[PDB]
Formats: sequence, structure tokens, C-alpha cells
Amino acid sequence: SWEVGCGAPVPLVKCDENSPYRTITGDCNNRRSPALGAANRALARWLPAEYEDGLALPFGWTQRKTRNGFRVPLAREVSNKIVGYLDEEGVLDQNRSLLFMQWGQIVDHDLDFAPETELGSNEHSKTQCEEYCIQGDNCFPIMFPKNDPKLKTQGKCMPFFRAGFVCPTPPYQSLAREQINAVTSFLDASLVYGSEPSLASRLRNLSSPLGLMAVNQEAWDHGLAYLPFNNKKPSPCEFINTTARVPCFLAGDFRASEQILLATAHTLLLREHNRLARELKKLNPHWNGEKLYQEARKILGAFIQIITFRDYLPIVLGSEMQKWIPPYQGYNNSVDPRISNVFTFAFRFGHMEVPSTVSRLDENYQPWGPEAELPLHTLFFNTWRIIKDGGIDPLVRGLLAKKSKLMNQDKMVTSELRNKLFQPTHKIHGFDLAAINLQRCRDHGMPGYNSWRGFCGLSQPKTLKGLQTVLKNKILAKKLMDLYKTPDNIDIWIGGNAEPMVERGRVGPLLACLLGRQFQQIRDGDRFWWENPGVFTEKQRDSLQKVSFSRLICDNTHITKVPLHAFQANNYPHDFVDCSTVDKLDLSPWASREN
Ligand code: HEM
Ligand SMILES: *[C@@H]1O[C@H](CO)[C@@H](O[C@@H]2O[C@H](CO)[C@@H](O[C@H]3O[C@H](CO)[C@@H](O)[C@H](O)[C@@H]3O)[C@H](O)[C@H]2NC(C)=O)[C@H](O)[C@H]1NC(C)=O
Ligand SMILES: *[C@@H]1O[C@H](CO)[C@@H](O[C@@H]2O[C@H](CO)[C@@H](O[C@H]3O[C@H](CO)[C@@H](O)[C@H](O)[C@@H]3O)[C@H](O)[C@H]2NC(C)=O)[C@H](O)[C@H]1NC(C)=O
Ligand SMILES: *[C@@H]1O[C@H](CO)[C@@H](O[C@@H]2O[C@H](CO)[C@@H](O)[C@H](O)[C@H]2NC(C)=O)[C@H](O)[C@H]1NC(C)=O
Ligand SMILES: *[C@@H]1O[C@H](CO)[C@@H](O[C@@H]2O[C@H](CO)[C@@H](O)[C@H](O)[C@H]2NC(C)=O)[C@H](O)[C@H]1NC(C)=O
Ligand SMILES: O=C(NO)c1ccccc1O
Ligand SMILES: [Ca+2]
Repeated sequence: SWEVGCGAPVPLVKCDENSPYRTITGDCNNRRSPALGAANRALARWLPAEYEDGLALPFGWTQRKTRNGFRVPLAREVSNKIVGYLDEEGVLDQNRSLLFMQWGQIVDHDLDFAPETELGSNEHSKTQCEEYCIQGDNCFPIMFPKNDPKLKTQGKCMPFFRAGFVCPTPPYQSLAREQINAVTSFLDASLVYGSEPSLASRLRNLSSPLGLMAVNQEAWDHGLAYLPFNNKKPSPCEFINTTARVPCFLAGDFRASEQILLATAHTLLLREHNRLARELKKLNPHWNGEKLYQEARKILGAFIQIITFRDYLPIVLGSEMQKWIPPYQGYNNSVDPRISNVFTFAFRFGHMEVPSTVSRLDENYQPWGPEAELPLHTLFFNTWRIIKDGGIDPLVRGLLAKKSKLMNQDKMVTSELRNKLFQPTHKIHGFDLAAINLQRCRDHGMPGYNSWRGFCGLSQPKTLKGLQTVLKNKILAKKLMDLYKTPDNIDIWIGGNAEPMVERGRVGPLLACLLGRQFQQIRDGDRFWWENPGVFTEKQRDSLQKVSFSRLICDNTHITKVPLHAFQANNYPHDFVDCSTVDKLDLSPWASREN
């Protein structure tokens, strides 16, 4: 009896073993072990958790306790001394479009979500944490350094609440603390449809037999849909501009409105589901609502899987791609498809790819208006700019014509995210995503940098000179040493991202290994992987591999000129072709004949 028992945050259902459709919760994917990969279960552990008291307290909680003999540096100090920079000039990725960054966030949200602990609204807890900066229970504050300008301007700390854990929610005492993944581990478009039956149903248009998703009724985009507004007040979206009073959107995932470009991608996907569903109603007039919904949903999930694995991963892993993700051999029921705890930190390499501004372009791809280029921080939880400032068409063009930020050892995360992050729960544009990531690593009980190097079969630097050789950077390796005093204590998020990029990729050795294993596993352990014989017919497969993000844009926006390879850097007008030159998805293979 391994630690086999606990199972509390989870459901009630039966499995229909011959259903051709995925469940909403992920349950029933694996036949021998039904709960594998399902939502609201613990993140898998590739290595034992490392807590200060061996079970739940994070390192840095008890100032008198050390980690391998040394105090762990304050998250915000590492942020200031290492992660920050002032000059945005020369920081853009010359061969990756803004879409490269945006797709990563989409894939990250489809796979993992560890929500913070709630326990109390009409509670002085939210007060005692933000107002007095008192560590205790789920309040684990990010204290400011001496000499930090936020001390003079914001307070003594940044509130931070520990992530939820399986089993309960109130105090737990025996086995080690395991964080929750609130979404399904399979790449299945759960960010569009939801991971709970509760929300999946609410997102659907059930008053009509067409299998469509509910759309906004207050607002339209030149005859195209917007996601419906969300029903919870107070909403962070109307707070950022109490005059416009425009709420956040309602999507399969709760993070949809964190930033305008993410909300934009969610809208494109919502539209494709409806486009697909009314297009299927046309070929199969007899199919009912449920059939239309499931069938369009199945297609959309295949689309996300194809673009991710054919177009996105090859340019993230580069030459390491083949090393971790060999060609598909078919479904393997012995593979654990669960997303690991460390993956949720390794996938955060994307934060260093976010630029400081977002632009809106007009039909010739020229600046759209007088204030076309805006600072990223004014777009956090901003939905009013979409509904009241031109729709998504100007934003989508920016995604195609602008570049991502390139990871740079001297310029890691932009100040828009490092000093001005807005949290849905608080009211200042003054948080630090980098310090939060570091703090969260400790909160999740992550092993140090060298434990992961070993796990991936990579050398493990013990000295400064050793760290210089791995990082190939003398001064970085030595800021790192002055703060951490041993490479063993380096938090994985900063350690992984500090490594030089592999050839043709955008991450280093350690990250390539961690990312590559995870993706190989969610592909091989998915009974509904699009290439698995029997999921789709041979003819449906020939049709599916013609999808492209470019075509998705053409069919769901009023944009008529798009690049052929949307993820690489493309210059207008030279790299842009006419939408009619672009491959469509041929849905005829989905036509049925029941007589
Ligand atoms: C403007 C762009 C982005 C913003 C503003 C943003 C913001 C955030 C915030 C606030 C968190 C919660 C952190 C915590 O409490 O621990 C988070 C988590 C995360 N982000 Fe980002 N993010 C952005 C882009 C990206 C991109 C491009 C990727 C990948 C390519 C990515 C991957 C992740 C992952 C994996 C998590 C942890 C998710 C979980 O499992 O709970 N993010 N982000
Ligand atoms: C900017 O990035 C581009 C995409 O990453 C890159 O083009 C890619 O170059 C690789 C070189 O390995 C080629 O990869 C493809 O090679 C053949 C196609 O001829 C296929 O059999 C392989 O499976 C593989 O997909 C491609 O030619 C191309 N990749 C794609 C997806 O189009 C550019 O070279 C980069 N531009 C600059 C200036 O560096
Ligand atoms: C909060 O949202 C407000 C409304 O969405 C926004 O004000 C709006 O934006 C500007 C005001 O600065 C005006 O837009 C422009 O409209 C035409 C372009 O078609 C121009 O010819 C006008 O001169 C004008 O500049 C809108 O009139 C204005 N709308 C309202 C109702 O005031 C605020 O700027 C937002 N406030 C913040 C702090 O973000
Ligand atoms: C659910 O679907 C119905 C029908 O497709 C939507 O209503 C139609 O679409 C628009 C807006 O209402 C108009 O063309 C007609 O008024 C409707 N036609 C029919 C035949 O009803 C409705 O908007 C959808 N509801 C939600 C919440 O998305
Ligand atoms: C299905 O996946 C399993 C688990 O990943 C694979 O297991 C391999 O088999 C060896 C022994 O034969 C195990 O020690 C390892 O777990 C795996 N090999 C290596 C090199 O790590 C298994 O090979 C897969 N089965 C099929 C039929 O492909
Ligand atoms: O944008 C986010 N993640 O990419 C995000 C936003 C708010 C809360 C948690 C999150 O992970
Ligand atoms: Ca999923």
C-alpha cells in the first residue's frame, strides 16, 4: 500500500467505456485507472517534495531554518538584482512573432492550474495579509529588501497566498503537501469548454438545438461574436475603469481576461467552435445539439494538439525536439499522462518572452489611431479596450506583425510584469510576477536546480567556476552565487531560465528535458490523441493536418491578409498572402449516411 488512498476534491461519475468523446473532467481516458489525468487531482511528483519541515512549510518560512546550510534569498531581491532591466531596446526576438508567446500561454492554461487557497470572504485574513504583512497559515508574504523603491511607495510587502492542496482545504497533518491541478492534463481544449460539468454546461447555448457556445448579447464585433460577460461582481475588469464598467469574459478557463491578447485568443477559439458547429449542421441536418457540440469540440481539440506539436514545440525545443519526443508509435496505456508539479514552473519560461507593449494595427497594418501602442500593464484584465476600442481585429494583426521578447540573460522579465502586475484580488498595478514565481516554487516544495540537472542527466555545478561554465556567463553565475551561496539552493524557475538556449530553440538543456518529457507523456498517454487509430477516420486525419493558425484567423476575423507561417517573424507586406491562397479544413469526411 503506497500512499494510495486520499481522494477528496474530486467528483461522482461513471464511465461509458464505448463513448467516442472525452469526458469534460478527463476521467475515463485511461481504462485501467479512470482518474488518471483528470482535473481537481494532485499534480504528479517526479521527485519527492522538499519542504522546510519535510511536509508542508516552504523554505524561507522560518527565518532561522536554512536550506543546505544557507538562508534562502528573498524572492523580490533575486528579482531586483538579477531579473530586472531598464532598456527595452534590442530586446525583441527577430524570428518569433508575438503569437509565439501567446500560444504558449494558451497551451499552459489548457494543461495546468493550481489556484490559490480561498477559505474566507468577510475575513480579516485577506486584510491581515495585505495590510500587516503577517506570515501565518496561507499567507506567505513577499517581503521587500532594504533599498527597494516599493518600500517607500507601496508598503512592507506584497501579499501572497499559498496554493491549494488535495485532500482538504483546512489544516492537514501526515503525508507531504500536494498541490492541485484544477484542469485536465490532456491537451483537449479544456480552456474553451471548462473542466467541470457545472461550467461546461453554463458555457453552452442549450435553448437552441445547434450545439453552439453561448455568446455575448450586449456586444458584437461587426457581426462576429464575443465571449459572454462573467456574472461575478466585483469583477477586476470593471475596476480598472469604473467609467467604462465592462466586466471580464466568461470562458472555459478562469484566467481568460488576465490580459487583452489572451482574451483575444479565447474569442478566436469560441468562434471556431460555432463556425464548425453550424458548418456541421449543414452537412448532417439530422444530428442533434449534443452531437454537434461533441463533434465540433473533438475537432477543436485536434486543432490545438496539431498546431502545438507540429508548429509550436519544434521552435521551442529546437534540436532537442527529436531527443524527447520521438515519432508517434501509438497509444501507450502504461504512460502517466498527469502534468507534474515542476512542469508548471518550467513552462513559465514564457514570462521572459513577454514584451512591454501591445499594438493595434489597421487594415494596411499601419498604426491604428493616435494611441496604437500601449504599455502592457494597462491591459491586464482590460476588456473595455476590446468592446469599446475596435474589436479584436486590430489586436490580432499585432499578434501576427509584432515580435515576441527574446530571452536575454541580462534582460529577463519586463518591468511591466516585474513591477506593475495587477492581481484580480488586489487593487494596485504593483506586483512582481518574477518574485511571485520564485515564491511559488518554494510554496510548491520544489527541489533545487541541481536536483533537476541530475534528473535530466546533466552535470551539476558545485562551484562558481562550475556555474560560469554551465551558464556561460561570468557575472550572472556570480550574482547567483552571492544570493544563493550554492547552486543546490537555486530555485528551478530562475535556474532553468538562466541557461543558454539550445540550437534552433528558445529554452536551454534543463528546460528542454523537463518540457520534452511532459509533452511526450501527455501525447503517448492520451487515448484520444488525434493520431491514435480509431479516434478519427483516415480521411478525417488527411483533412485535419491542413489546419493552420493562419486559416483560423481568415475564417473568424475580417482580416484578409495573413502570413503562411504565423509563428515566425513576418514582415508586411512581403510575407503576407491573401486568405484565399490559404488551405481550408475540408469537413466533407465528417458527412454521414445512415441509410
Ligand atoms: C502577458 C503575458 C502573461 C501574463 C501577464 C502572465 C501571468 C501569470 C500569473 C499572474 C500567474 C500566476 C503565478 C503564481 O501565482 O504562481 C501565471 C502563471 C503561469 N504562467 Fe503566466 N502569464 C503570461 C504569459 C505566459 C506565457 C507566454 C506562458 C508559456 C509560454 C506562461 C506560462 C505560465 C504557467 C505554466 C503558469 C503556472 C500555471 C499553473 O499551473 O497554475 N505564462 N502567469
Ligand atoms: C526562422 O524560423 C523558421 C522556422 O523555425 C526557420 O525555417 C525553418 O527552417 C528549418 C530548418 O531546420 C526547416 O525545417 C523543416 O525542414 C524540412 C522542410 O524543408 C522538413 O522536412 C522538416 O521536417 C522541418 O519541418 C524549415 O525550412 C523551416 N521550418 C518551418 C516550420 O517552416 C527559419 O530558418 C528562421 N529564419 C531565420 C532568418 O533564421
Ligand atoms: C475608461 O473608458 C472610457 C470609455 O471607454 C475612456 O474614454 C473614452 O476614450 C476617449 C477619451 O479619452 C474617447 O475616445 C475618442 O473617441 C473618438 C474616436 O472615435 C475621438 O474623436 C474623440 O476625440 C475621443 O478622444 C471617448 O470619447 C471616451 N469615452 C467616454 C465615454 O468617455 C477612458 O479613457 C477610460 N479611462 C481610463 C482611465 O482608462
Ligand atoms: C443561442 O442561439 C440562438 C439561435 O442561434 C441565438 O439567437 C439567434 O441569433 C441572433 C441573436 O439572438 C439572431 O439572429 C436571432 O435573434 C436568433 N435566431 C434564432 C433562430 O433564435 C442566441 O443569441 C444564442 N443565445 C446565446 C446566449 O448565445
Ligand atoms: C509504454 O510506456 C512504458 C512506460 O514509459 C514503457 O516502459 C519502458 O519499458 C522499460 C522496460 O521494458 C521500462 O524499464 C521503462 O519504463 C521504459 N523504457 C525506458 C528505456 O525507460 C514501454 O516501453 C511502453 N510500451 C510500449 C509497448 O511502447
Ligand atoms: O495569466 C495567468 N496565467 O498565465 C494567471 C492569471 C491570474 C491568476 C493565475 C494565473 O495563472
Ligand atoms: Ca486540458
